[PDB]
Amino acid sequence: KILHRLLQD
Amino acid sequence: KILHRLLQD
Amino acid sequence: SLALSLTADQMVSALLDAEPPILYSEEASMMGLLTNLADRELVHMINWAKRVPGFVDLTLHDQVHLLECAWLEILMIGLVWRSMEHPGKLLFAPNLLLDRNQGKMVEIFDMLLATSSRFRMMNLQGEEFVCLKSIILLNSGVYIHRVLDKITDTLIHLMAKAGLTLQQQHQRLAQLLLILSHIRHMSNKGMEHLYSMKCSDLLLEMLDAHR
Amino acid sequence: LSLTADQMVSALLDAEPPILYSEYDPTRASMMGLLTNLADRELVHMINWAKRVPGFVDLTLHDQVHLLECAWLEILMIGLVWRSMEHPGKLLFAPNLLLDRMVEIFDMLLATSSRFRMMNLQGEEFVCLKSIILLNSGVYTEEKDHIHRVLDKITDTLIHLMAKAGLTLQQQHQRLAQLLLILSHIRHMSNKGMEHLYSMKCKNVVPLSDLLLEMLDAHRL
Ligand SMILES: CCCCn1nc(-c2ccc(O)cc2O)c2cccc(C(F)(F)F)c21
Ligand SMILES: CCCCn1nc(-c2ccc(O)cc2O)c2cccc(C(F)(F)F)c21
Repeated sequence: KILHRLLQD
Repeated sequence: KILHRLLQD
Repeated sequence: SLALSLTADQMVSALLDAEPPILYSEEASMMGLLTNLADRELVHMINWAKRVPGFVDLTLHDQVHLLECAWLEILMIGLVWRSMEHPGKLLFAPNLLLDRNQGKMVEIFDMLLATSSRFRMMNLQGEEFVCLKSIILLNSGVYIHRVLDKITDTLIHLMAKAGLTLQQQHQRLAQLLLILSHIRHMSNKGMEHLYSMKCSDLLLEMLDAHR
Repeated sequence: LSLTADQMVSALLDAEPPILYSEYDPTRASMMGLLTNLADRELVHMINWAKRVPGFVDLTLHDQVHLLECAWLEILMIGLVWRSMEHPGKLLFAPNLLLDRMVEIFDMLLATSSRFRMMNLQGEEFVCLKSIILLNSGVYTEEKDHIHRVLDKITDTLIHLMAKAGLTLQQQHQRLAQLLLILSHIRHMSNKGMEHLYSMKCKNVVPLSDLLLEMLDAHRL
């Protein structure tokens, strides 16, 4: 899940 | 168009 | 014109007495019911719209555009209004109440649900509801200015009389108007559903107008 | 929630994302490639801007994803229209990509931008609206209660700005309404956008990025 990851970062 | 008609009377 | 010459109380009157009646109902079964109900409510909507101050001041061609654009929004805000008192279900007609266990749409069924419960918590009043509905008619296809400003005053007028403070007045306004964005959303999604069922001539001409 | 109206303002403006360039070659599907490519690249900035919106961090990752999934195109579009002001009859997708009149979508964008112009929309007002769209787009689709209070707080800000602008109360009320009413049309433009963006996939002529497709699949169609 790209959007989830980049938000985690 | 039916809407044309209904809007008149 | 005329609308701009109306006081807040008159504006509320005009609208309250333009209110269409609540009609009674009669996958293939449920939708035949909604389309049949919807089709009959359209006739009442057309004549109600004309009783909305400022609408008559529009050319026939402009009047046809706003209705083609907003009708499903008009139907939906009415449905959600009827469904306030019935948490968990939607009241299309006094004899037609449906739960999400039948909508299987189901996602749209839910959005309409959440929308109705939102009106409940806000304790949305009838006068507020009639204002919101006239707003959807005039604003949705607008892309009216001074007519819309008037209803705003009317809404604030209503809240003030309700005893709300200066701050409370402007955030209830905000909250209320924000829900029109969601109703615009539900309408567009719904219009897609109506289109797949088509893969009455009036409802077909209404759908085509949007696509 | 602790922020003063001015703090919120200043906080939003310093969180503002940059205006990216397209790969438009003022030499030589084409433009559409430029649009989706540009959008994808802006998304990365939108994410880190969204986290700099007061209240957004307080939400669970799960809710934040849904909110961005719902609002991304509404956010891009209002950004575009803001830029596209003082550019009567043209859309400024990028400093290097200024266009004249899916043409319907373009015309609605044109109309919208024109409104902010005639309204004399201000930068502080712009960042409030954008923060609203992010918090309101998918709030309906004890964490929402928390969104409304923030939404109420952003509303107190807008008013504050209008009060400072010298507008009478009736004027703040009316101006506040106009702006919010405009968000409804931005919702409509988004919905239509998603539809065309969906055709382009099944068209497989347009080049969608993996992130753009994941966004599109959240919205379903
Ligand atoms: C699960 C959600 C169903 C969507 N929906 N709702 C109505 C409707 C009818 C009468 C009324 O007073 C208010 C309403 O919202 C409706 C009419 C025709 C077609 C559709 C559909 F295809 F989108 F489901 C409708
Ligand atoms: C006439 C324009 C068509 C709609 N549209 N607009 C953008 C866009 C891109 C970047 C930005 O800063 C703001 C924007 O509004 C866009 C991105 C991807 C796909 C679509 C489409 F498929 F709906 F056309 C877009």
